[PDB]
Amino acid sequence: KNHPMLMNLLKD
Amino acid sequence: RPKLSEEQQHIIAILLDAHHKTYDPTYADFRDFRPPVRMSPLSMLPHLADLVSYSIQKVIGFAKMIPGFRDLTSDDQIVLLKSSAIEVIMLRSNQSFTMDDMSWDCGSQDYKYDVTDVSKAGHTLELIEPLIKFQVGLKKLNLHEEEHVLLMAICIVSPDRPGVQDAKLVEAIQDRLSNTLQTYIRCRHPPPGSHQLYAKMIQKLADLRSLNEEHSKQYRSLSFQPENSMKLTPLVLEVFGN
Ligand SMILES: CCC(CC)(c1ccc(OC[C@@H](O)CO)cc1)c1ccc(OC[C@H](O)C(C)(C)C)cc1
Repeated sequence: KNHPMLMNLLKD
Repeated sequence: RPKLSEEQQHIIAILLDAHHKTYDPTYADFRDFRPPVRMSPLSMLPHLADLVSYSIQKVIGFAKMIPGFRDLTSDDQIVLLKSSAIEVIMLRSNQSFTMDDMSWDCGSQDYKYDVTDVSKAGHTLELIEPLIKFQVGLKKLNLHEEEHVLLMAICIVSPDRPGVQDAKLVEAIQDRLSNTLQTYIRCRHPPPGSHQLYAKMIQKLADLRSLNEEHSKQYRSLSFQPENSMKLTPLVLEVFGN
């Protein structure tokens, strides 16, 4: 949606 | 008479440890990347794809730790990282780059990389030439580690990256970082090294925009063939494009 992997590595 | 405040010593202490936590000077994880091959139509693609992929993860880990970056929306976090990643990787690679023979020496001969290896990942001199040039002139600046982490953080938190929504927020974070770096050079970088140092650092950021553009172009050419694209990583494909 559309950057899952990057989003997950950014998460707190 | 400008001094380094408590907040600025804090910022520098944070970025140092952030860097220490995300850069391993023993290069120990390299043994997990698909192996290097030197005989070859793109024989370095799988090893360097893996190396870049890893590098992306560590750049994200450092970015998360930048004072104020966490305040950004997750959409601007994403935009800043997608557009800076290759740039920050070029800058952080400087730490292992050796003018001795214009190569990147990550511990051992297998992980010492030079112009022919980048060639074998599918890159041409259009990029490699100004890339070595960059490394050479960034190396000659002889940054204190403090200046190096701040240059990387300033690069990540750039207001003019395409797609930025809260540009004004990106600017206040970056300015707080510029200011820390300027004040730092003044107080801690002795002459003749300190001379125009800031302007020369800011100039390496402009050189980065150009390297970025040329990297992107050749990456788009590389990933034309779904056969090359097969040998990348999911993280590389997500971050660099598809
Ligand atoms: C080999 C030299 C260089 C220089 C920045 C490079 C050098 C060292 C790097 O990591 C070192 C630290 O991150 C480890 O802690 C990362 C990159 C590069 C790589 C790959 C590269 O291209 C690969 C190509 O873009 C593709 C398709 C594999 C992504 C270009 C340049």
